[PDB]
Amino acid sequence: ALTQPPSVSGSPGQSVTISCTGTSSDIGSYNYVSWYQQHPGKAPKLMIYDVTQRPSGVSDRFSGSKSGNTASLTISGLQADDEADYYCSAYAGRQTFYIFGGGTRL
Amino acid sequence: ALTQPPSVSGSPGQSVTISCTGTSSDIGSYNYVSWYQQHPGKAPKLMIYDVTQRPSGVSDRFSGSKSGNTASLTISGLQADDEADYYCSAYAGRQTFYIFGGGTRL
Amino acid sequence: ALTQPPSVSGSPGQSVTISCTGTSSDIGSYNYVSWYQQHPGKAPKLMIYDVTQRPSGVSDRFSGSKSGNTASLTISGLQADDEADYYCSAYAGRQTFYIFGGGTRL
Amino acid sequence: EVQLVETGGGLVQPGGSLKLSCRASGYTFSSFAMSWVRQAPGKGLEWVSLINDRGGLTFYVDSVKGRFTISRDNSKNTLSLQMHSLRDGDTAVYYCATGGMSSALQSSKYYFDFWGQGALVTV
Amino acid sequence: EVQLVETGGGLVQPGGSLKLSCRASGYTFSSFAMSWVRQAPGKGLEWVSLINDRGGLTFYVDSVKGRFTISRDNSKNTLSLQMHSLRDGDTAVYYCATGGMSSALQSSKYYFDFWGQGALVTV
Amino acid sequence: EVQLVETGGGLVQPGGSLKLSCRASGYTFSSFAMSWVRQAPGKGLEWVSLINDRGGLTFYVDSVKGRFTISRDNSKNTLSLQMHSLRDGDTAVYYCATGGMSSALQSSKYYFDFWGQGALVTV
Amino acid sequence: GFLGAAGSTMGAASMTLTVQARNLLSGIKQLQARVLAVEHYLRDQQLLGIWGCSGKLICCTNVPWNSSWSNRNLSEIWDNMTWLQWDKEISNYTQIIYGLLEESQNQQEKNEQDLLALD
Amino acid sequence: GFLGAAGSTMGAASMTLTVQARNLLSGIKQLQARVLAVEHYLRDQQLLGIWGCSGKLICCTNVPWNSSWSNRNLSEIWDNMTWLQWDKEISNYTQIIYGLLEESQNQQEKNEQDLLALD
Amino acid sequence: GFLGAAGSTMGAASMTLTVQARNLLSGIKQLQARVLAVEHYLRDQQLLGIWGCSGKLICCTNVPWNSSWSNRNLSEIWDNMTWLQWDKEISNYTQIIYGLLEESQNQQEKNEQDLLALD
Ligand SMILES: *[C@@H]1O[C@H](CO)[C@@H](O)[C@H](O)[C@H]1NC(C)=O
Ligand SMILES: *[C@@H]1O[C@H](CO)[C@@H](O)[C@H](O)[C@H]1NC(C)=O
Ligand SMILES: *[C@@H]1O[C@H](CO)[C@@H](O)[C@H](O)[C@H]1NC(C)=O
Ligand SMILES: *[C@@H]1O[C@H](CO)[C@@H](O)[C@H](O)[C@H]1NC(C)=O
Ligand SMILES: *[C@@H]1O[C@H](CO)[C@@H](O)[C@H](O)[C@H]1NC(C)=O
Ligand SMILES: *[C@@H]1O[C@H](CO)[C@@H](O)[C@H](O)[C@H]1NC(C)=O
Repeated sequence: ALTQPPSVSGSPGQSVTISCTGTSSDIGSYNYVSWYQQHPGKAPKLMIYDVTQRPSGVSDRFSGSKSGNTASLTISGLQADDEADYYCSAYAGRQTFYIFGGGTRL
Repeated sequence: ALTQPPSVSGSPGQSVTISCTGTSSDIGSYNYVSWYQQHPGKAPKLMIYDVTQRPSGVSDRFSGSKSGNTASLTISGLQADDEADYYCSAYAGRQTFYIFGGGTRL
Repeated sequence: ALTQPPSVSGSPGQSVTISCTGTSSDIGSYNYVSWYQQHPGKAPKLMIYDVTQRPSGVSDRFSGSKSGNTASLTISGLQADDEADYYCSAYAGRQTFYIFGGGTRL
Repeated sequence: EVQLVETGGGLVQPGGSLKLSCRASGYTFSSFAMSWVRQAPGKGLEWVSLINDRGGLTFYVDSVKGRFTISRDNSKNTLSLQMHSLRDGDTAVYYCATGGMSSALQSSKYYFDFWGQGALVTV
Repeated sequence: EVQLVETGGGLVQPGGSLKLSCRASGYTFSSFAMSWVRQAPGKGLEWVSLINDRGGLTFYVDSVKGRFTISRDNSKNTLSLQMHSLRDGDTAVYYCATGGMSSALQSSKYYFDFWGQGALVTV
Repeated sequence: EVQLVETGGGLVQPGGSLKLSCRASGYTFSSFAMSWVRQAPGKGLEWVSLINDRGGLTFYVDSVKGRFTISRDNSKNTLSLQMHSLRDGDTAVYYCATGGMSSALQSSKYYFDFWGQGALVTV
Repeated sequence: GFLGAAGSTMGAASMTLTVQARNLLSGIKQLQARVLAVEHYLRDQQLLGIWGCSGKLICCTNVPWNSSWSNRNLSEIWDNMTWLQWDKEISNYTQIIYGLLEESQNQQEKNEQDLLALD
Repeated sequence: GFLGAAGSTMGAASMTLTVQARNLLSGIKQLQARVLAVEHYLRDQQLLGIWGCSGKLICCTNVPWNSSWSNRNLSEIWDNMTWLQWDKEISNYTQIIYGLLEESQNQQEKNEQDLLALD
Repeated sequence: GFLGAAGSTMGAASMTLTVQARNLLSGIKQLQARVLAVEHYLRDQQLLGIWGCSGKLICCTNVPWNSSWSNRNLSEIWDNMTWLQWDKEISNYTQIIYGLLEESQNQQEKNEQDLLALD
């Protein structure tokens, strides 16, 4: 699994970052680390695909980045409407396809 | 190894069943579970080959079957002359060829 | 790793043998067991290559041999000038290339 | 823009089996790879299986590799998953998702583009 | 209908070696695959090795894979097994058996059709 | 007859990186395979990596397989090793050596023919 | 010997395939005959290539036997029949088998392409 | 149908390669025409062999795309373009690509030879 | 250059095999000459196919060197000799080597067939 903080918080309007830490074979070697936003009782929605890309329909508040073996999702302009459990998902290779981290409650 | 009861018994003329339990990669996936009859001090003789077949010279008292991941040998018409240690043998694959169970004393 | 005695000694002029013990996949299967002579503070020098060969410039005092899964270096004519930490190195295969033993202090 | 809806049963006994099925609408089913992802009631979600767009290639997570079968039908626009030996560790809500792979001539993905709402399977 | 007879030695020291040999009669030796199966004095029997009918292909159980060599001679109608580093865990009666494989153009077996009486090897 | 000289840095922090380089003289660099061998300050020496004479093929010891990159330049007559995530278990003197492999058309080696004096890398 | 195994059973006959393979290739009318022999050789090699068998004499495939083409036992086909009798029996289904082999190889090549695309 | 996919996009057209592959091979002037057709077929098969593609219709390689040859998106090339337009675009760089493919295969064969030398 | 390495040692000469491979293929008498050139090319490709080398220029095999054919050191053969001198030395044993290569490939194909039969 990937390592994520169990809980992140901040004031409305604050820039909030969620870290996703993996090993050299997960985040480092492969630049395919996506982020999903899951509201309680609902299926997750895709927020970030690739290291820096956003699917159409997702606002620019969600900005992805990667450094070394650690990926990060920055949510600017924090609002109550965007509070959800966030997950990172990394491509691990051909033998193991995807590794998900624990959810971060925001 | 495959799982077999350490000991099975019954009255003469009774139908006696010997179970052979393996995993999904042994009995389930491959329908090549044979049974051997070994008398003390002697080499084993083949009783059942394939799930349901009998070599020529072996009487119809020995009836094989398979369900799920468990194979079974039914010996109808039990007689003292047929008391022996019974073994099951399953084909496991190309990396591991054969897996034998423990002997069942009858 | 390969097994070597931690320390070997003898009088000047004595024939001194250093054993190198490995498994069947290291010394047994592959007849490529070399020996190196390392003086304190310096890089190792090659003494023996292959089971029985000496690089040019190395005197005939250093005689290699192999029996079963155990390799041996015999140093005849022991002199203070040849005291060094000795190592054996075996070719292990394509998945693992070289295995070194512990140094023997002479 | 699209719809993906899970169909399946509920409680099963250990050692049994259950077939799940998803119907897709609003996109060309045969143009995208499909995956199954599951979330245990008290845990985060994890990948279960991946099938290519044509359906010839299948991949599984090791914890289910010897029991689960993933299959798709591009004429019906449906995805099926046949699960066997449901263990207590396999209790979860199972979501179908569009994405996770591309057939060599398409831009890469390695992400799950569209999600259904999830079938809840218990043991 | 057939005869298969084991020849071999008895007690050896740990770390040594011993060659076993079986002679076949009553069937075409070159038409069947041969295997070795062993039974420890107080345990059940287990598979040790398999050789094809031609002899080009050999397979071993992991516990002996790095020591045992299986070879057959279709002109002599004999099967040989050369064992090295006989360990205490290798003490057993070793039986030759006809079956266990078929050379692609014959009906499948995956069973041991004929058995000898067994050579007893101790350490 | 030949010269091989290590160049490199000293103390680094855990999680960082360091590139080491060796220059060769007195022999044709492009005709021999090159390896890196390391010795911890209180232990014996062990093999770290191997590169072929052309440089297309590289091999590593498992303990460094996911971090170290070995590269050679036959026009400059130099060997480079780029190390990442230097751990405390990776502190050692790193020696360049000529030998360890041959490109199929040359007599076999499987030994390290020539050695440098070693770069000391600490964490 | 060339075609020496023609009257031999399929099993034993399959051991001499290189003899015929080597013999197949080894005025204006004669030149036409040589060109035609080359064209026939290449048609057979191209067909093997299409099936993914370009470098083998005995090539295993992923096409299942229907059993309607011939329901004989494997031992009957390989130990009792010759290749001529077998060809006489299968010629009615040969084009069906070839079509299935071509489709199977096309599917295999697409599947390998997709596996190679995964990074 | 032979060349039926000629006006179809590259993606869909790549699914019918065996139709053209089979059709390529299937007086003194006519005999010369047949010999020339055979020579052209063999030149293409030899070229595939040099690249290590002797048994495949879709052959993956280790030569990276420069992007200067064509900087179109992968979806534009495979979903919007036909093979004729693509060939018109790449013909200026075809000899460069072929040279790179030959060099890459020579390097691969030497690397496999060295890996096989390791005991 | 075509045959530029002919006077070069075997080691260095083995790096230019594609130059000759490409050059080998690239009135009634001239047409006969072209047909003969094609037949010779195909005989060499068929022979490589029989040995399991249909797609390679440098093909490794399972036939051991007897050392009676030539007992020179490997460095002497590859670093000091040219390919012409080597061919002059081995021509007396070339048919023996070819026969061994054919037998080895037949055994390998049967062994692969049996390994594929195991389920
Ligand atoms: C012809 O049939 C006989 C029948 O026993 C057989 O022995 C013989 O080998 C056959 N001929 C050939 C060339 O196989
Ligand atoms: C076998 O052939 C018959 C007649 O062509 C066809 O109906 C049947 O589906 C075929 N079966 C298989 C498994 O190809
Ligand atoms: C020609 O273009 C149309 C455009 O929609 C397409 O539907 C049709 O399939 C094309 N023809 C072929 C042979 O693909
Ligand atoms: C691409 O082509 C240009 C022009 O030939 C060349 O300068 C450049 O180095 C090439 N790049 C690659 C990666 O081959
Ligand atoms: C001819 O021999 C000389 C001897 O040193 C060598 O340098 C030269 O490269 C050789 N010619 C070729 C084409 O290799
Ligand atoms: C080498 O050739 C000689 C003469 O043909 C033969 O007697 C010998 O057995 C051969 N050795 C091998 C290993 O092929």
